[PDB]
Amino acid sequence: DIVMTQSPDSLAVSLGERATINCKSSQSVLYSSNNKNYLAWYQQKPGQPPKLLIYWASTRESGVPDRFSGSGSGTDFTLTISSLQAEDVAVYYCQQYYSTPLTFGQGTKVEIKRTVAAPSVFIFPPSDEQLKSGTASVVCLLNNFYPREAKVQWKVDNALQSGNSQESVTEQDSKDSTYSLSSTLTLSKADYEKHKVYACEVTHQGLSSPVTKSFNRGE
Amino acid sequence: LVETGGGLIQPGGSLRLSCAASGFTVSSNYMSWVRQAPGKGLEWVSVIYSGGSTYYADSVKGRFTISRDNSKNTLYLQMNSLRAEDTAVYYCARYDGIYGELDFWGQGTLVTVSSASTKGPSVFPLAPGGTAALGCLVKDYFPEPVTVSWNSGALTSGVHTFPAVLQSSGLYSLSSVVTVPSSSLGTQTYICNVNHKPSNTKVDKKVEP
Repeated sequence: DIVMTQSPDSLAVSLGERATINCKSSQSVLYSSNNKNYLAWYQQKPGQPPKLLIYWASTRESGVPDRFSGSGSGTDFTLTISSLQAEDVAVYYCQQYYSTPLTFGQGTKVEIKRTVAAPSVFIFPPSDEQLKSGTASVVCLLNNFYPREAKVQWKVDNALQSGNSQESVTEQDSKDSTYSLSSTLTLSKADYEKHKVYACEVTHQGLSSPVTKSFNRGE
Repeated sequence: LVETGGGLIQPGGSLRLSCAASGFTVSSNYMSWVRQAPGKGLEWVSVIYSGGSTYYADSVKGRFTISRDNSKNTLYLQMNSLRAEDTAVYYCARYDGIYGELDFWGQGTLVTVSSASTKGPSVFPLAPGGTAALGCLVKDYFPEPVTVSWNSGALTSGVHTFPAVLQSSGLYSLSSVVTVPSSSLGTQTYICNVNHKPSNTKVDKKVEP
């Protein structure tokens, strides 16, 4: 069982510039009979099957841009993406096909790089019909920001919260290269009906000082 | 290759994945299965050669059996004694040659190995100058996935549909949000179209200010 290790794990480079990804196999995949390496490179977009880019190590599949190219021989390989378009945001894998079992690398995420952008922050109190079912969900939306890292602190009656919130980040937008975050505070009707001030506090590189959005229970 | 068959199944249970290979002939090609666990890398499963020989990955040998009979273009993987580690999107990979294992794909089918019963979502509204935001909270569903559209696919600008968060109760939850002009709130209608197919649930919600 040949092992494919990819380096690095994560990557982000600016538009039109150059991203490069490595792949190392534990045994040579160079077949002497034809002298064409048994290695492939794949692009996988979110929610899509992998798409083959490069077969026999350095041959572009038909319909694939001139900007992707594969290099190397035997054990050490490289995928080079010059002029990183908007459409080129995805995960890339290397795969050998010299000897079954066919084996893959763990993948390398290729992010697009852009100028800092600040989140636009919105707060929604729980809907009336959810309060009917015995629960309150307080949502906080951070819309279109960059970079991905962002600190969201829930404050209830200006008392901090820990443990009772989750979040999820949209994948890097493929048009403006930003991200978005949803943060949900989950409380029982009983525990929600106690406090007055529900505040969502946002810390981000594109904000000079923290931003708060709050509502008073009711209003 | 339209992968079909996948859904919710118990441990020790069994399923067969079908594969309508309409585009090129099944018998004219070498065919395969490759799985991808949610959030993870790719994992080769099995191979059936155009000749007829078969090989398997360590973790699926005996438990899995690949099958093919040239009917109306179809490939099959038979999965028995299913464990939770087998939870994944399963893909049909067409070869382009004998040893030629350049893989070509379709769309994939989701297999969840869980003893739990299907639960459909409840859909609550996220209520809405320059830009106002609004949305839908799609709470307490199992298993994945849910799709959310806005105005039956007419509204796509400003729409963010977040990846599902697994809650402490073990049921999934997600939100879908849209940014719209403030001035067009009490005149234009906003409905999110929530679809949770595993439980045949379809919900449409007016989002009022």
